[PDB]
Amino acid sequence: NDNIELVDFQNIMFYGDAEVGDNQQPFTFILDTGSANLWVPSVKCTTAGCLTKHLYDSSKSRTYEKDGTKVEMNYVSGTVSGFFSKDLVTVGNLSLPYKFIEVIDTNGFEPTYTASTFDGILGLGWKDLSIGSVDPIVVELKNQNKIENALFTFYLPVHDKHTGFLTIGGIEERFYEGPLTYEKLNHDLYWQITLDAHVGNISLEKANCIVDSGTSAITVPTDFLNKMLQNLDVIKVPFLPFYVTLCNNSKLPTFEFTSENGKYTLEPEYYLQHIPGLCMLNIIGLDFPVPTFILGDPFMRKYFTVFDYDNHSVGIALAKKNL
Amino acid sequence: SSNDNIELVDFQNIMFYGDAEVGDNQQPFTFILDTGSANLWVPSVKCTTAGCLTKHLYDSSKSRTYEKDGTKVEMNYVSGTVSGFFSKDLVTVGNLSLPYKFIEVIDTNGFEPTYTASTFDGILGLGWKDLSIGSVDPIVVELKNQNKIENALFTFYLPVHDKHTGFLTIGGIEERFYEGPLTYEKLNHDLYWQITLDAHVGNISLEKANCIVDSGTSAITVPTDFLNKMLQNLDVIKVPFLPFYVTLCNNSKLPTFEFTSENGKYTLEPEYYLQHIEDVGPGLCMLNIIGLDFPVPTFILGDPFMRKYFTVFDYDNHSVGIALAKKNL
Amino acid sequence: NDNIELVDFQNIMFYGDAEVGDNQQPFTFILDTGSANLWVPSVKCTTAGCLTKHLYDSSKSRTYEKDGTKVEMNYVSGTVSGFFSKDLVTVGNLSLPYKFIEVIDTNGFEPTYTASTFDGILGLGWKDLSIGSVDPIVVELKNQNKIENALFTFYLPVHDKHTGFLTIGGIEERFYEGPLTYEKLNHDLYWQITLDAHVGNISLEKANCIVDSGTSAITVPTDFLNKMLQNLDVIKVPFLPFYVTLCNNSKLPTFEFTSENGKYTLEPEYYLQHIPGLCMLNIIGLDFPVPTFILGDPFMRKYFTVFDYDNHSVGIALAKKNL
Amino acid sequence: SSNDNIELVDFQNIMFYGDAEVGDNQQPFTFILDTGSANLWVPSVKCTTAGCLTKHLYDSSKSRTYEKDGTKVEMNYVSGTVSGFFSKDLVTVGNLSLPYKFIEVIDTNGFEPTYTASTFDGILGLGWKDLSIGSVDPIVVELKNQNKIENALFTFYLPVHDKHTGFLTIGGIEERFYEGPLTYEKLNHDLYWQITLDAHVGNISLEKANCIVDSGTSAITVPTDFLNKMLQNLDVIKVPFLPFYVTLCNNSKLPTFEFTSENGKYTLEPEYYLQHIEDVGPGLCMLNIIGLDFPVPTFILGDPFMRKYFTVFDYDNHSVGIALAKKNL
Ligand SMILES: CCCN(CCC)C(=O)c1cc(C(=O)N[C@@H](Cc2ccccc2)[C@H](O)CNC(C)(C)c2cccc(OC)c2)cc(N2CCCCS2(=O)=O)c1
Ligand SMILES: CCCN(CCC)C(=O)c1cc(C(=O)N[C@@H](Cc2ccccc2)[C@H](O)CNC(C)(C)c2cccc(OC)c2)cc(N2CCCCS2(=O)=O)c1
Ligand SMILES: CCCN(CCC)C(=O)c1cc(C(=O)N[C@@H](Cc2ccccc2)[C@H](O)CNC(C)(C)c2cccc(OC)c2)cc(N2CCCCS2(=O)=O)c1
Ligand SMILES: CCCN(CCC)C(=O)c1cc(C(=O)N[C@@H](Cc2ccccc2)[C@H](O)CNC(C)(C)c2cccc(OC)c2)cc(N2CCCCS2(=O)=O)c1
Repeated sequence: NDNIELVDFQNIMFYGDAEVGDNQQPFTFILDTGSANLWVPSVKCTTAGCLTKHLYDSSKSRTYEKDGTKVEMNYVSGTVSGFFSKDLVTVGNLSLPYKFIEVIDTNGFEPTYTASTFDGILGLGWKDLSIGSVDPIVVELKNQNKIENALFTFYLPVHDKHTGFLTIGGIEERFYEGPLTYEKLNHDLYWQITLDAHVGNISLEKANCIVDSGTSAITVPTDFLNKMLQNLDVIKVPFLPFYVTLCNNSKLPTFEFTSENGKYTLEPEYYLQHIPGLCMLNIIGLDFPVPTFILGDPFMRKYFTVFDYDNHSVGIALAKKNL
Repeated sequence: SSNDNIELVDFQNIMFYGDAEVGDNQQPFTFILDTGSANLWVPSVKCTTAGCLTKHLYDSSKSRTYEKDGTKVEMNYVSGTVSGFFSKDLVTVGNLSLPYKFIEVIDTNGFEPTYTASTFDGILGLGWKDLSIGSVDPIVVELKNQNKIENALFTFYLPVHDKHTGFLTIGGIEERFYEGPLTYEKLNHDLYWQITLDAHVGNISLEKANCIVDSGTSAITVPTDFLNKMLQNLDVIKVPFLPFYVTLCNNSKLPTFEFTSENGKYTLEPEYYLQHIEDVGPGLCMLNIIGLDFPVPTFILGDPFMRKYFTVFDYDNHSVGIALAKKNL
Repeated sequence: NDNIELVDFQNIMFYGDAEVGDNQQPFTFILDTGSANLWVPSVKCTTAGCLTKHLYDSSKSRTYEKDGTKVEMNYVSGTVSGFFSKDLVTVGNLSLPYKFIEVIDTNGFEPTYTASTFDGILGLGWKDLSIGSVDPIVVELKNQNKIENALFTFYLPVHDKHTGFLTIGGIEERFYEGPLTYEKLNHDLYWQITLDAHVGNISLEKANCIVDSGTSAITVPTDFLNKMLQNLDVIKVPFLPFYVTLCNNSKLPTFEFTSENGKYTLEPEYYLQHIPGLCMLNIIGLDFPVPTFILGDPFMRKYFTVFDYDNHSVGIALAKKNL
Repeated sequence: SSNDNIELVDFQNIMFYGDAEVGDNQQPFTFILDTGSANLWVPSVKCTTAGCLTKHLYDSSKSRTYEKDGTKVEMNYVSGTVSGFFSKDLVTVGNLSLPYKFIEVIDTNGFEPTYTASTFDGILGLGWKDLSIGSVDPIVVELKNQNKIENALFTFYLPVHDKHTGFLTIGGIEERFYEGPLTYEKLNHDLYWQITLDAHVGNISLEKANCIVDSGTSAITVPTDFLNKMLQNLDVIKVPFLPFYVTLCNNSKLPTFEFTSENGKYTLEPEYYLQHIEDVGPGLCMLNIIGLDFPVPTFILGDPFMRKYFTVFDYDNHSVGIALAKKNL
């Protein structure tokens, strides 16, 4: 299959490379199941941040198709803006002409953008999540008969153990062990499924759970989070929504998430980030109209995940500890 | 059959507020009345922040109908975040009252300087249930479910600075507040008060746009490409680094928005979307229009539209009615 | 003597009232020995922040003298700008015509300004510290023969025990006990004196020590601070220059400051701010070209202080625990 | 008697840099050479930040002349903060070298986005000892104390975009770099390179102003009242909310600064203080002038002044010499 290497950056985040243009101009991406647009910064971007990145030049590519529709993308960390373009996009060994955003202004995305090592973002969500009604890249590959199955998988890197892969088009056995259970999407928007959630006696039945590679935390309803952390020797840190603890804290809880078909757990080792024997919890309280858990990178580090557009499902199995 | 009229007070021809009460001792608060959200909150007497010191505060200990809940909750708005916990008590809007679940806010430090600088105490959402944190049935729906009104509908007649005052009306439609036809547009989703309209600014067209009627926003938002095209050669200027557009207040070349359905036509002339900014420049105006892109191309028809048009929000028929607001009450 | 009451605000800060104009328009001030200008917001200020404050109107005062020179004041927390004016300023029972800054713009001082309960700042430093070469108010009172001694004293409030006072013109016995030792200023700029500083075996000889009522911390050279906190069970909090600990931490150190004439100590109880049994340290690391300690509110809470312009000195004694 | 000339490279006719080395293996770095500060720092190989990944880094383990110190220190600049610790090693500036104390920087996250977006690795201060953190004797003073040069002085001949390159010179004055008289102004304090001059812009006068010559600032700063008066009726506009002033690049009504002492006269015409901002507007310029008030009324004579005037910084005679820079080297 088409494997894109996922490269750990100092155990903080992971990135993958892909190319744009028939001259294959190289970019580093966040590979984000929580979004659904592809963007790269343009040679026509002149902001401070752009001068530090790899840039796209439409003039150097023969397969460029103009669109020019203005567009702005909004993220938690800020906004980028520019215009739609179309060109050849190569992800590992596969390429296809594809619509994307050429970014001209990054000043509303700072300091994040200058302070990070990615050039752009490559969304892997569903069509209805995208600005511009862009068919997802994996769907388009399948439509243009370049892969048989419109699915992709994540096997995340683990610092100083092993690298990761985004695989497009088939499921490799080498990445997981135990049973692979598929959970049906509750909406074709995010990769969002319905699970019962428990920590000890704290529970939330039929929680909406979003599998988001673009987020390095588990997000939890604020009342659930408040209940789960009391009497634990975790310290809320003032002026910020973060929590610290002793790395060796034996009181720390395990999330359990269950469907009729599978049971998934996330122990403290997957959500603790070492920072003097002290660790931050990669868990954040967030309320939405549908009580939701965002199962970000800490969950995906434990569990290999399969994202299947043909079956409208997320497949979850234990990731193999080594490759 | 008995309309409940809540008077609306203008603020700097920009925003409007209305008052309602919480508790069986009718503790008074000034609210943003917001069709763009679906929670009610008030600041608590347990809120110690500097901002809360300037506000009317809710004291549950003074109300015999208070029912503790205590579920923690944090509300996220564009202007910031407030957090607290759920409570239940009598909520009074004009002459109608009911036991209702709301958020008692204890921290407002993530909502400054907005909150201290504003004259409201809280927000009262008037959207649909699926927009609410905590799955709270909207007040007007709950009033109808409790048999306190016949029709689950409300209307907005917005105040106009120096001209007339405004009303929120629950339970029926006052003919005195509109002229010309009243046309109803079916909701495309029961979430925002969101309808489907074709949008045109002369030359530039966007068919089947999603249009959200949002009383809690003082602007019109438009897709960024549509905005860029509409301003092309207009004697308007983008202030550098900022999302804002300025022009002489006397500019005679500004466009009219036109929105159409199969049943109706609605226009918004420059006079409804210009904001005087004399502080910045003699004869200068800000275009109160912001570009914003969503997965479905969307216009947010905020206060500027609602100051022109009387609006009817009908939960039983899942629709929005639109009619020219009476220029003199 | 002229006593201005110092009113505790939720054990976070203290403020005092004074008036401007012959109609005595009332303001709440930060009373700041670390600065040397008086400003108030003007009725001509139209920014968001000003609408929430008490404002000055020159038109309503018969003793107003125009100046109109533009000026901007810069603080750590941001900037305010406006223009010089002259009018009657009343501090307790004394008034005098005095030059001050009318503030027209507060947008560079936000969110601090809107989020606080003061209207303006009343500086109590030396002439060379002031923008505009303004003679300090206490010096001017003495020059215009309204007090005999150009000195003032601080006795700070203690939450839920007792209120505070700024006294102008004489030293009240009721405020202190033990010996009052005067330390000569090393420069007529800040109220800055030379002390040897020790924590355990960590020392800095002839440190510059600035007595600053406008600051709620002790600031310490960064290397001294790093040495003093190691092996203490204090947790540096990520992304911010703050430290937390258990309120009952018995390992916490005591600052000692010595001159040839006096010895001053500051125990953990004076620098711990309660915030779940957890306390923040009111201590911040800061390096200057002259190795400096800023003895802010935590020091002034323990020690009554006398600021004497005639003798160029700071007098320090134990503050009485109750009034 | 042997001048040490370090070549200076221009950046966007805005800033300039020069290279020097640290370690007895001459590890190379690009520096801001800053008469407005008095510390040398370089980023360490132990710096793991994203910004440091783009820079030349200092590896003490590769230098035989490295001497550990390890005193922690944090430097505060207007653009932010860097922190690390003191170290001592061979520092090489052109052909002169000496063992010298400097800061090895381990964290630059409080100095972003400035630092990653810039092409420098570190800063090399050229002010007086009392301006330094840690009481470090300035490099040029230390060179003279070690008998490596005869005169503790240095000069700046700034590069000019598309015209000529620049030099920092240590130890003597090159006649080729200036024309017209060279006039020396006595320092008013041994801290910045600060001199006393009368300032005039036609009508507007400020006597005995403190003038700081500051190579590390790309602007001229002026007292805010003086700035407000000088711009009065000029066809210049303040961009709203911002501290910035714009004008047509062709404006023929812009003023000349004049500074005078009893011995000399120095002027700065519009062409030295305008910055083209074509990105914002065709034919548009930014006035590279900022208002700033200090306890003594002060002008900071940054790069724009130094691009016009050759400057001599003399530690032995406590003075600054000023002469028109040669327009063609
Ligand atoms: C060590 C790396 C840290 N980065 C922070 C970078 C600013 C993150 O892990 C991160 C990335 C994102 C993010 O927007 N991710 C989107 C992808 C992305 C990544 C970097 C820059 C821009 C955008 C992703 O598309 C968001 N997915 C959805 C929409 C599901 C999401 C996630 C979390 C909260 C949401 O609503 C507020 C929405 C969000 C977070 N947050 C959750 C935990 C702390 C609060 S937060 O900032 O809202 C964190
Ligand atoms: C009310 C009068 C003054 N305020 C300024 C507030 C700082 C506004 O006009 C205002 C209120 C809101 C708001 O969130 N409104 C929500 C209600 C509200 C009002 C005041 C304070 C907090 C909250 C309202 O519920 C938002 N409705 C939805 C969710 C439909 C909305 C509107 C606009 C943009 C959205 O998403 C990007 C979402 C948003 C704006 N903006 C429009 C103009 C610039 C972009 S913006 O910041 O997003 C403006
Ligand atoms: C709970 C109240 C917290 N407030 C923060 C309000 C922003 C303070 O205690 C405070 C007030 C000031 C301040 O500027 N004080 C000046 C007076 C003032 C007070 C409020 C608003 C504006 C101005 C005072 O004039 C500063 N004195 C000097 C110049 C000696 C000073 C003190 C500390 C650090 C300095 O250099 C960076 C300089 C400075 C601090 N800081 C020291 C500890 C944390 C870092 S800091 O922000 O630089 C803290
Ligand atoms: C070098 C080319 C680009 N940089 C932009 C940096 C973000 C500048 O032109 C620059 C560098 C500095 C700076 O701190 N310069 C110090 C050296 C430096 C240079 C780059 C990065 C960090 C540090 C220099 O040592 C400052 N000298 C003194 C202390 C005399 C100074 C200058 C100006 C204002 C001061 O106090 C308010 C103090 C200051 C400025 N400003 C002038 C224009 C707007 C106001 S400002 O922000 O204060 C500009």
